[PDB]
Amino acid sequence: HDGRVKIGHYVLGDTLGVGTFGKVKIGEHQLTGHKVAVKILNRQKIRSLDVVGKIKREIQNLKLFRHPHIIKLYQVISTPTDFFMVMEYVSGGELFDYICKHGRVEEMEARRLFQQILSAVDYCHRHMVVHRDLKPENVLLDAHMNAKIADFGLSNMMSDGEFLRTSCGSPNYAAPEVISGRLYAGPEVDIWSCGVILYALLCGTLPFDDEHVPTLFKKIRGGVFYIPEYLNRSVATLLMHMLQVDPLKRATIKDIREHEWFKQGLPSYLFPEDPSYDANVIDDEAVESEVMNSLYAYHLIIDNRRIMNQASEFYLASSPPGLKPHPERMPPLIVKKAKWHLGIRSQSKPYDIMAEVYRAMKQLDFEWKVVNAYHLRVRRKNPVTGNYVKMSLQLYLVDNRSYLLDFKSIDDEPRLGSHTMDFFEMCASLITTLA
Amino acid sequence: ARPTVFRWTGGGKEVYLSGSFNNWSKLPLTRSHNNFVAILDLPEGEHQYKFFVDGQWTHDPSEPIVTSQLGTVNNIIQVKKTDFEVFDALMVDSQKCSDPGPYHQEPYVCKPEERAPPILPPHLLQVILNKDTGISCDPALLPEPNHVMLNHLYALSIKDGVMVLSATHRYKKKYVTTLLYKPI
Amino acid sequence: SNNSVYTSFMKSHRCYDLIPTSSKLVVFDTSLQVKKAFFALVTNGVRAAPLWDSKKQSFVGMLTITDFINILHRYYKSALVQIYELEEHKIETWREVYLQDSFKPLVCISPNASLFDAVSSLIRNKIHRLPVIDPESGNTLYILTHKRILKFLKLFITEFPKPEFMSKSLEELQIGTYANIAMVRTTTPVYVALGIFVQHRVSALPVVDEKGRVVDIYSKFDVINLAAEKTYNNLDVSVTKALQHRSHYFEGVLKCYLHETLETIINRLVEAEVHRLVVVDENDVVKGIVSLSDILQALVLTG
Ligand SMILES: CC(=O)N[C@H]1CC=C(c2ccc(-c3nc4nc(Oc5ccc(C)c(C(=O)O)c5)[nH]c4cc3Cl)cc2)CC1
Ligand SMILES: CN[C@@H]1C[C@H]2O[C@@](C)([C@@H]1OC)n1c3c(c4ccccc41)[C@H]1CN[C@H](O)[C@H]1c1c-3n2c2ccccc12
Ligand SMILES: Nc1ncnc2c1ncn2[C@@H]1O[C@H](COP(=O)(O)O)[C@@H](O)[C@H]1O
Ligand SMILES: Nc1ncnc2c1ncn2[C@@H]1O[C@H](COP(=O)(O)O)[C@@H](O)[C@H]1O
Repeated sequence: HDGRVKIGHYVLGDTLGVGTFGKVKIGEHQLTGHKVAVKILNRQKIRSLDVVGKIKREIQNLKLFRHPHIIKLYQVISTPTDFFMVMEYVSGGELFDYICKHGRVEEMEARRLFQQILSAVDYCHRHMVVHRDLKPENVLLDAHMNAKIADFGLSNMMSDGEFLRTSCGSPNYAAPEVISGRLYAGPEVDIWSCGVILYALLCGTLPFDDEHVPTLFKKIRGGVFYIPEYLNRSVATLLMHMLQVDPLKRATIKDIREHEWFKQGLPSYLFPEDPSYDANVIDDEAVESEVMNSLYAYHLIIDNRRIMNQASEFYLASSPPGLKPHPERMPPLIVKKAKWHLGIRSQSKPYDIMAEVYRAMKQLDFEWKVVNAYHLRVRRKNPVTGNYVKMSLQLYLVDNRSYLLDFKSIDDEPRLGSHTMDFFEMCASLITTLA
Repeated sequence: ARPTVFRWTGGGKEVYLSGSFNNWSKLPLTRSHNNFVAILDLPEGEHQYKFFVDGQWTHDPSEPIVTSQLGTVNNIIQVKKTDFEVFDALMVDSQKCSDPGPYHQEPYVCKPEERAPPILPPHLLQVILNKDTGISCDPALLPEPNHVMLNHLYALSIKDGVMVLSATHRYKKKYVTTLLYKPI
Repeated sequence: SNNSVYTSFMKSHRCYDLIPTSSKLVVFDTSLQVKKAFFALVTNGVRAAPLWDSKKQSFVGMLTITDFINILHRYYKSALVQIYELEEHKIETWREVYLQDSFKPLVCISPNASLFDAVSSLIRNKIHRLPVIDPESGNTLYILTHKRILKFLKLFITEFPKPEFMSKSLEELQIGTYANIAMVRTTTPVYVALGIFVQHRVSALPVVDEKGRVVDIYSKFDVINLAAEKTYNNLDVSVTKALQHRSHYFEGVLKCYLHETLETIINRLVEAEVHRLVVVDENDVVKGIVSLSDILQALVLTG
C-alpha cells in the first residue's frame, strides 16, 4: 500500500506557505478531489511559547466569523501531537504576487479589491478583533479575483477601557506608534496597514521603504511619502488621511465609506446599514432552534432595528462643522466656562507618586494587587451594600516633566446600591487623601 | 476514527516506523523536505515505537523513552481521550504549562532594573463632555464614545469644596456618561 | 378592526429601546447645596437630576426645576433681601421641609420593563420624569419623559394600521382640559406666576395681553433662566421682562384647532419638541390646553 498522508478524508500535498504560527499544506479529498488548506499547529511548539490562550481565542473567532472576504474555517482536527485547521482554499494565491506580475493594478480593479479588504476589516472591528498584520502577502485571491484576508495571528481581542502595546506586523506596514512601541487602540493600527495596501495596489511600490531599518522607521514617524503624478487628486487625499501620523487625526472606516473615490461602484451588500446588507446577511442575534426558509418574527427585529437606526439625532448627537435649535437648550451661566481633565496630575518623581498611593490606600483599608510597578488592582468592601468595589490604577507619562494617575472601574461581581456610584466614591476617597 | 501523527524530524534518505501496534514490523514513511511522516488510526493507551533510519535502529530524543530489560531503547506515546477534542486538548496544554496571588495591604518593593511609566495614549485625552453637540440635538445626547475611554474616570477642578466626577459606562449596546456632584 | 394597536406596541417594546446610544446623566449627592445643584443643571444643560443618598447607598428622588419654583415662592421676601434658604440649604434639608406631612418614595422603571408600564407610571403618579434604573448594577441609565415616548411611537406609526381615532377631530375625541385654564397677564409678576404653578401643578401658563390675545407662554423650563442670568433675587419683574431673553428665534405660541385631527396634533407636538399646545376654535377664542399627558393617556391606557 501507498504511504499517503491522510487527515479527515483529505490527502495532504505541497506546502502553500509558512505563517506566523504553523505550516499550511494543500489537502485534496480522497474520493472527490475537493481542495482545502490545512494549517498544521504543533502542540509542543504552542506549549514552548505559552500561546495556548492565543490559539484558543484564534479558533473561537474563526468559528464565529462568516464573511465572504475572510478565509472560512471548516473544521479543526485534534491529534496527540498536532492541530489540523481545515480551511477554504483559494487558487489565486497572494495579492502581493498579483501586484508584482502586473507591476501596477488598474484604478477600477484596485478600488474593487480595496472595497472588499475594508469590508473584511470592518467585520473584524465590529466583532472586537484586530488582525494587526494586513499586507498584500496576507491578502489572498479566489478564481473570480475576490480578495480574502487570512493568517489571523499576531492579532488580539478589543476590550472596554483597555489598550494594546504588543508590536505586531512587518515594519513597512506597521503604524508609527507600533514602530515607537507605544500603547494604542485597535482600529487605527489596521487602517494604517490598509493605507499601505492601497498605495501598493495603485503604485506597485511601498510608501515607506529603505534598506537601513532606523531610516525606514524615521520615514514612518515623519509620514513623508511620494504621491505620483498618475494618481488622481481624489485618491491622493484618501491616502493622506489613512496614512496620517496622528492616530486621532487618522481616517476611520466611516470616513473612508463617506469618501467620494471609495463610494464609486461600491456594492450595496458589503457594509452594514446598506440597502442590500439586511437582505443578503444573516444577523448574529438569534432569538436556540434554527428555522430558515419557513414562515415565522426574525424580520420584525430587522425592521424595528432599521427604523431606530434611520432615526439619527434621536439616539446620537450630531457634532457641528440657519439651523433650528432645541426648545430645552439652556443658556450659559452668568460668561462662565469649565474644562474636564482625565486624572490627577503630578510633576514629582514616579516612585514619589506611587509611595503616596500605597500610603493613601492603607489608611483607607484598601486591598491591592501589584500587577506592575505602575499598575495596581485595588479593592474595597462597601459597608452598607456588603459588596466589593474593584478598580484599576495606572501611572502614565503626560510629558517629560508631567505625569498622570488613571482611574478605571472593574465591571465584575450592586442591586442594593449602584456600581457607577461605588466607583466614583472609591475614587473621591483616594483623590481627597492624596490632597 | 483516532488519528496519531508519527513525524521523523531527523535526517536520513530511508526511514521506517516499527512499533508494538505493527508487531515490530517496518512501515515505510513518505518524505516531503527532510520530514518522514505517517498518520495512523490508533486506540487509547500507551504505545511503544522506534525508527529504522538508513538501516540503523534509532529513537526521537524529543519524545518520552521506556528502556527494556535487555537495553532496548524505544519511544512511547500514550493516546488520550482528550487529544482528539481540540477544546479538551487545549484545556490540558494550559494546565501542563504550570506558569498572581491574594489581595494584600503590603506595598510593592522598587524594581531592581529602575524603568519609566508608559506614555499616555492620545485617545484618553478625547474628553466627551468638553465637546459641543449642536443646538438642534436634545442636550442630554452625546456622540458615540471610543471603547478605549470606557470605564475611565474624568474630573473637574474642585471649586468651593465640591468634587465633580464622570465616567462613560456601557449597558448592552448603549452608553451612559454619568456625572456626580459630591461635596468633599 | 383594532384600536388597541398602540397599546399592544407599548406592551411589546421595552424601555431599553428608547434609551439613546450615547447620553449624559447628572447625579447630585443629597448633602450638596441646592443653589450649586440648580447652577449645575444649567452648565450641563439638563432639567432633572437623580438624587443619591450616600449614607443609605440608594437613589432617593429627583431634583427638577419644580424644586426651584417651590424654593423661590416659599422663601422669596424682597428684591432688597437675600433668600437665605436658597443660598445656604442642602438638598437633604430642603427635601425634609417639602416632604413634611407629604413624604414620597422613589418612582422608577427597569430597562427590561415594557413602555406600557412606563406610560402608566407617569399618568398614575402625575409625573414628567421617570428614571430608568438597571436592577442588576443599580445604575440610573436614562431619565424617561413623555416627549421621548411620543417621538419613539411617531417613528412606528407607519409600521401598524392607523386606528379610526387618528382621523377624528380633537372636539369629537375630547382630549385635554377645557375648563379652569391657569393663565398669566403680560404685567403679571414672576412671584405670582410661580404661585400658580405650585397651586395648580401645571407645566405652562399662557401669557395674555389686556386686549385678550395670547402673546407668549410661560413654562416651568423658562423659570431656570432666573438661575442662568442670576436674576432669581428679583421676582417683582413682569413675566414679559422674564421672557425678554428669548425674543430672538421665537415664532410664537404653537396652537391647534378643535376641528384638526388627532394625527396632526401628535405630528405638530413631535416636530416642535414641546410639551403642550393651546386649543382654539374656528373663532380663534381659546378653548383650552392639550399636553402629551392627555395624548399618551388617550392612546396608550384607554385603548
Ligand atoms: C507523496 C508525498 O509527498 N506525500 C506527503 C509527504 C508528507 C507530507 C507531509 C504532511 C504533513 C506533515 C506534517 N508536518 C508538520 N509540521 C508540524 O509542526 C510544525 C509546524 C510548523 C513549523 C514551521 C514546523 C517546523 O518548525 O518545521 C513544525 N507538525 C506536522 C505534522 C505533519 Cl503530519 C509533514 C509532511 C506532505 C505530502
Ligand atoms: C504570506 N502569505 C502566505 C501565502 C500562503 O501561505 C500562507 C502561510 C500565507 O497566506 C496568508 N497561508 C495561506 C493560507 C493560510 C491561512 C492561515 C495562515 C497562513 C496561511 C490559506 C488559506 N486558504 C488559502 O488557500 C491558503 C493560502 C496560503 N498561502 C497560499 C499560497 C497560494 C495559494 C493559497 C494559499
Ligand atoms: N395652563 C393650564 N391650565 C389648565 N390646565 C392645564 C394647563 N396646562 C396643562 N393643563 C392640564 O393639566 C394636565 C397636566 O398638565 P402638564 O403639566 O402640561 O402635563 C393636563 O390634563 C393638561 O390638559
Ligand atoms: N405651545 C408653545 N408655543 C411656544 N413655545 C412653547 C410652547 N410650549 C412650550 N414652549 C417653550 O418650549 C420650552 C420648553 O418647555 P416645555 O415644553 O415645558 O418642555 C420653553 O422655553 C417654552 O416656553
